[PDB]
Amino acid sequence: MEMEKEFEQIDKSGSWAAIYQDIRHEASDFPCRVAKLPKNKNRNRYRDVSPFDHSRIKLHQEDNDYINASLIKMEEAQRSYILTQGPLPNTCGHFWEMVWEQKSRGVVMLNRVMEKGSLKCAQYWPQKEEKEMIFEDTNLKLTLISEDIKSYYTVRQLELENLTTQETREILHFHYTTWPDFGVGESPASFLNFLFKVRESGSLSPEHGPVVVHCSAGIGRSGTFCLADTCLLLMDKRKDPSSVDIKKVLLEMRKFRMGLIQTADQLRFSYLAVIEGAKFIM
Ligand SMILES: O=C(O)C(=O)Nc1sc2c(c1C(=O)O)CCNC2
Ligand SMILES: [Cl-]
Ligand SMILES: [Cl-]
Ligand SMILES: [Cl-]
Ligand SMILES: [Cl-]
Ligand SMILES: [Cl-]
Repeated sequence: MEMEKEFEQIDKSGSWAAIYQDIRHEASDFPCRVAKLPKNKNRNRYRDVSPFDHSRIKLHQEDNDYINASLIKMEEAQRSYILTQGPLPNTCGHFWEMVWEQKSRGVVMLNRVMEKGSLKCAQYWPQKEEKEMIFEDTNLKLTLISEDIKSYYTVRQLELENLTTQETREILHFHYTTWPDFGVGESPASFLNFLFKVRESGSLSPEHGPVVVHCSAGIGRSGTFCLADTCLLLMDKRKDPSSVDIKKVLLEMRKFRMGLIQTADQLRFSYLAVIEGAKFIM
């Protein structure tokens, strides 16, 4: 609406880089003391991407509670997300332990395991039904039950079993497999359709623990996904639906995890997605 004209003004004035750098400058700065402890060095994929102490997810088993993951609690929009890095070969057990302990129903993956020939995320789920994964450190078993592969994303039904209690849970794995190789997409259509499929699944509902969202570092594409989702919620909730200020929402989110949205293009793409998505919900 008005937001759509604000978008055009930024585009003609070429102000995207300027707006994005204002966000980085105004962003919250809270301590990440635990993330930076010597014993956690090999639980961080990127030394420059750490959870704040105040919002980090704590693992419940006995020896080291640390995982590189943040609870993002959007109060007005009434939605919570856990944003986390793509797990490492040694933190896959921690990752599924977090999913169990936080009672998550869905996992949203926004990257491929390898991109431009670099390892961005461990193969943390089973690719074959008959080859289940056992995480001996956290005593969990994970089985591929079935998968629905579409052109722009794949949804997998996973069975997560607490080998301690033999309780099992169905986890939905929403894998957006087609984020553009460089930059962002020309159109937000495919990303928006993926978002709506996650919503339709029930994985985001408050009856469940927060959805777990990750990319490689858990801040760039992950930030895009949560920012768009939250802004679209706010546009549907408010009686003044164009009072939604995307920059303000992003700064609110950045109180809970650093660095959400990593490029001016991703900020532009987020605006595009919220604009076109708000029209879809109409
Ligand atoms: O996957 C994403 O969208 C994301 O946040 N990626 C990020 S953020 C980020 C890095 C990466 C990476 O993948 O190399 C490396 C250096 N520090 C910041
Ligand atoms: Cl230490
Ligand atoms: Cl992959
Ligand atoms: Cl929803
Ligand atoms: Cl706002
Ligand atoms: Cl940043």
